[PDB]
Amino acid sequence: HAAGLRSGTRYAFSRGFRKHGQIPLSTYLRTYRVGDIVDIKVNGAVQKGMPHKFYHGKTGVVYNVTKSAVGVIVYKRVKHRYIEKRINVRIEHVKPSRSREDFLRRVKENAELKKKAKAEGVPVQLKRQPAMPREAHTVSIADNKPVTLAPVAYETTI
Amino acid sequence: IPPKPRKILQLLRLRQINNGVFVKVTKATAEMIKIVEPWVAYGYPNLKSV
Amino acid sequence: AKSKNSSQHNQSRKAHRNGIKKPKTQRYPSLKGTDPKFRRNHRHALHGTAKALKEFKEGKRE
Amino acid sequence: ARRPARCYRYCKNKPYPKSRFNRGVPDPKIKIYDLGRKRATVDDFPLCVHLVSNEYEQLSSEALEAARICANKYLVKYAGKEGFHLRVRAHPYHVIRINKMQTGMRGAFGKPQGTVARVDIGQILISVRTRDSNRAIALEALRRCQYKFPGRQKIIVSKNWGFTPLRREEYLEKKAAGRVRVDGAYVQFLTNHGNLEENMRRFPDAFK
Amino acid sequence: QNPMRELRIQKLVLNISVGESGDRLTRAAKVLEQLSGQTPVYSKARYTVRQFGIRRNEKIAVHVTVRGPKAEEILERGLKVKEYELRRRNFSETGNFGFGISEHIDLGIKYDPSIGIYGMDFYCCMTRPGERVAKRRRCKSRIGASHRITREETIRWFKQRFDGIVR
Amino acid sequence: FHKLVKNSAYYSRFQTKFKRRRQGKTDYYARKRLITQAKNKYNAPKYRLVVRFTNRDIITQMVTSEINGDKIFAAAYSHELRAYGINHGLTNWAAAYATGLLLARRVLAKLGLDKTFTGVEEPNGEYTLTEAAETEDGERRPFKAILDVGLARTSTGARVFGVMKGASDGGIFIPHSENRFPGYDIETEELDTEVLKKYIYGGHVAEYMETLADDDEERYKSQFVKYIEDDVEADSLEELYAEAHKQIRADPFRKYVSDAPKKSKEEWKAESLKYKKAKLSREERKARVEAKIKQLLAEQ
RNA sequence: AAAGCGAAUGAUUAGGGACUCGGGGGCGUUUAGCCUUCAUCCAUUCUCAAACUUUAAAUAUGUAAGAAGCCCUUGUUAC
RNA sequence: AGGUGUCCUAAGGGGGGCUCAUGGAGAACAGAAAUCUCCAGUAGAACAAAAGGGUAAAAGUCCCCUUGAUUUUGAUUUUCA
RNA sequence: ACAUACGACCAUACCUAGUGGAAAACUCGGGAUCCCGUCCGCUCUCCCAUAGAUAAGCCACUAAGGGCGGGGUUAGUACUCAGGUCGGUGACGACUGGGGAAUCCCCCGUGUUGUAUGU
Ligand SMILES: [Mg+2]
Ligand SMILES: [Mg+2]
Ligand SMILES: [Mg+2]
Ligand SMILES: [Mg+2]
Ligand SMILES: [Mg+2]
Ligand SMILES: [Mg+2]
Ligand SMILES: [Mg+2]
Ligand SMILES: [Mg+2]
Ligand SMILES: [Mg+2]
Ligand SMILES: [Mg+2]
Ligand SMILES: [Mg+2]
Ligand SMILES: [Mg+2]
Ligand SMILES: [Mg+2]
Ligand SMILES: [Mg+2]
Ligand SMILES: [Mg+2]
Ligand SMILES: [Mg+2]
Ligand SMILES: [Mg+2]
Ligand SMILES: [Mg+2]
Repeated sequence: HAAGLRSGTRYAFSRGFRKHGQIPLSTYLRTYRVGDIVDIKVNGAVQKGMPHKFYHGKTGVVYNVTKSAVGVIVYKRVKHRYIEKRINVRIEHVKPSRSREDFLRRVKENAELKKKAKAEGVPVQLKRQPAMPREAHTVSIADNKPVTLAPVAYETTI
Repeated sequence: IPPKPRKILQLLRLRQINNGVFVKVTKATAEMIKIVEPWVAYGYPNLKSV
Repeated sequence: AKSKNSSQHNQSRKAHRNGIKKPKTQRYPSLKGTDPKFRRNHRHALHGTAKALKEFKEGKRE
Repeated sequence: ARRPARCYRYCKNKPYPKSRFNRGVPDPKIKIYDLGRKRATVDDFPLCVHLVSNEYEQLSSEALEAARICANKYLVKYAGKEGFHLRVRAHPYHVIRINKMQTGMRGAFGKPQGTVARVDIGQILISVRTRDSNRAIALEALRRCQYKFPGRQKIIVSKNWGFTPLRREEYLEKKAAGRVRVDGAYVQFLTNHGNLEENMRRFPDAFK
Repeated sequence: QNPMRELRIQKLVLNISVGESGDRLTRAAKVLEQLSGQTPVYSKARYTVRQFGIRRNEKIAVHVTVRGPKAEEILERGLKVKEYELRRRNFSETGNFGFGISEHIDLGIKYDPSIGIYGMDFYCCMTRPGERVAKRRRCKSRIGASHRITREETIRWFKQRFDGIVR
Repeated sequence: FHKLVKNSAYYSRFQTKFKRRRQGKTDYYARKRLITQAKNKYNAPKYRLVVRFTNRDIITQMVTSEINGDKIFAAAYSHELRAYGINHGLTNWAAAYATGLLLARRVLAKLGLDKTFTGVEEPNGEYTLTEAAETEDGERRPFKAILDVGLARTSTGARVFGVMKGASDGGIFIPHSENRFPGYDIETEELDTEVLKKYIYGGHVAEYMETLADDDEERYKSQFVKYIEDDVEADSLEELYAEAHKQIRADPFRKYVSDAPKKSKEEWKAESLKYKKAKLSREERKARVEAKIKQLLAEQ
């Protein structure tokens, strides 16, 4: 048996059905800054700057920006500890991450909520709550007569 | 006991048999209780019980 | 004689015994592996910023 | 010859079909799956009966061939050589190996011994389509042929028309509506989604 | 009515497949050069030609194509030998046609034993104006189904323009 | 007999190419390298002087690439040389040079660097590139753009390089060599410059006019009928193009109005809508299906 | 995992519709004469894959949920 | 089920023009297969070598020019302590 | 709204067949001195914008079109996580607390949009 660099990447590194050929150029048109959070997804058509198969499907933080690639910090679990790994990835294997979009939209929503609450004199709720049990309510059967169901007898269908 | 139910029971503070706790029903707590269902009996207390 | 070849049976429990240590993050990360041109410029940018901050207390008054 | 079928009754591994990795596989014992008047039209044989597995097990090609021979002989002698159509619907694609006894368990991967059909609960093993007057003959033929199989099998009279996937009533109404055309020993159905002229010339009675 | 659908001769490609390289192939190239007024080109062998003991990459044929009035007159001289008589098999379903002469000396060329005697194959490719749509580099595209030539149309054009007979 | 290749399975598994590539308009291999900016330069725009040729026009654009589509910084056309005096040969090398100069001046005026970076005022065939300019703030590097030839071939003496030379003389720094200008001799690796000046001022067209008038007067009249009608002589082409360059530099925003009918945007929208054919509805298609069924049945 | 093969690759059971011939063999010979037996093609059909797949779960897995944050203004640099 | 101890001045680097396997029609010798022409042709070809990915104005093929198969020392990735 | 150039998504855009197309644009088009390249000005390159035509490209519409896309149905089915001193000789199955597919089949649709210059 073998332990080469791209062992077991038959499907992960492959391009999807009817997804071959030309690479969209918005990938190259994107810009990245140090501290940005990016998702790593290996493009099989770009053999330069390929990250190892472990980092495929991982999310990290950009720590270095270069001509055609970014340095990403990932944390890899080995034995009983976490190791900080730094990988140089070409842009084609890097996608900006929505892993923080909810928080980044909540921070500004909370800012406007705070200023509006201060203006209006009544505090509002800034922190999200988990789904709560449903409240009491009344269901009218007017024009919604219940339909009585019974278990069906067994019969063969072949 | 498997480690995930063990951790959930530790977080619910049910570390010993015949231990009991009050829990406010939310989605977050209900999912944990559902996971540790094979180890707990739970229900809706009345004023006398409380 | 023959024996067992390999096993990962107890490794997860051994790892979790004292926790999985994740190195704590710091406010200022190391500039190791950063683009050397950027590092060379950043050195002098920091030099000038410190000089301007000292002149601000000494009379520059920005 | 071969090991008793007890040794290969239960599917304890992944399928092992004959292929470019598995060469040297002997031919299956069963080679004929259709018997009787297999050229008969759909309307000729409305009644259908299935011998169906009730277990998840492996059926040998030798057992399939023996059951086919028994059922075919009974049907030919009683319902006539032109009064039925019998289809064996289990195909032995899985290759079972033997480690013929360097020595001991060293290098124990075996050479191909034979072929076997993996069947599920509710999987149809044999089907017979015939006239409604041959119901008892078909039932008895299937019951006799089931003695050649391991495990439990059930004889179920299909509610469909022959080998078509349509019940008797819906098949009859679809045929009356001109929506069914006769192919060789089978039928084709109008779809109302093709070229209009082609559909009209293929199903003329459906547009009257 | 046909505004811009008049059939024109796109080109006339004529070739001699000698089957072997050497002096005879060079002489075939020479006769083709003096016929066309242009230097021809040689065709390699793509596979193991057991017919004449060839394996690969050996000159076995020479050919040249002509366009315009020179092509028209050369093809007319070829159908002089063929007596304007062609079989219906000679017309392709696309709209082109062709024919072979067993010896070239019955054309407007004087016999010379130094170069020998060669037959050759003429093939006329027809077109309508606007075929550049399928051959230009930028915005290359197909031609419409109604604008392509039909075997019957080519036969009729041949009959009308050359007064020829098709059997 | 004949296995049908283009069946339902073939259609289902067919992967279409990019729409622009199917249209045969964009070379995405070249585009990637043309528009991709170094990541450590962030949002610094990469400016493309894109040049395209139609049967009757020359299109020159200063373009930047954004994530959701390109942005036209400035555009110049061979249409607009009529406002500066050129009325014939709008797709020749002289017109290409003139429209490149017009686009260069337009871009410099738009971005406020026209007083500086004048380029060369009097063109010549010398191979030069716009250098940095001195000012009260010190040295300032010229505005930079790179040529985008599309699918056109970059052979020696091409009008794409004509437009590039025009813009370079206008004052935009375009990195380029000289081994593709007309008059460059590949065998000696030298630029004549005088052939280049001739091509810049359209002298090749004038010499063609003279040769045609001397040899074949009928073909000369047929080819240059509009030149005869406007009594534009071969010798006047050089001064006409020089005056066009002077006027282009004097007023890069001169407005040209064409002879085509002119309406408002709303008027054009209404007129175009008048000729728009509407799609059939589902019920209309169903009714047509029933009508066709009945007609075909009545036929047989 | 499941699912699929009137979807690619590969395996596989049966008949139909025609082709004109595509191979062979004939009947009343350059007669596209009239037949036949296969082959091809076509729209259907029974059954499959650890080293097949258009699809595609459950379990499990990466990241985030602020003060080292957010907003405004303007200082440094040799990039 | 298989592969490796090699092989390549190009089968490395850059640029450009072209589009392959195959099928259907056609053209003297010429036919099942030699060359020529057109039309279809999602890659069913090719890319040194196993297999799997990847590639169509290319990563294939032909042509032109070359030696980034160069100098210096670090950083990082996999196997991993 | 229509056209062109440069695009974004990359078939709702592809493929086949038929019909129609104001204005302008685009196109086919004409010539081969010069620049340039071919066996051949076929392609590429240059020159003309006169003439001819929307025949083709292009655009639009049509087709119980193939394909594609969306939805339903398949189906709470297949499958699967956790549970029992559950059933069954077994193969395997049912139940409890959860998650939950994919064909065939049916219905609908056949591009959206940015910048700039124009009609
Ligand atoms: Mg030992
Ligand atoms: Mg040991
Ligand atoms: Mg300790
Ligand atoms: Mg025994
Ligand atoms: Mg290029
Ligand atoms: Mg499976
Ligand atoms: Mg299949
Ligand atoms: Mg298959
Ligand atoms: Mg599998
Ligand atoms: Mg998932
Ligand atoms: Mg998750
Ligand atoms: Mg081995
Ligand atoms: Mg290579
Ligand atoms: Mg090379
Ligand atoms: Mg190369
Ligand atoms: Mg190339
Ligand atoms: Mg491939
Ligand atoms: Mg050099």
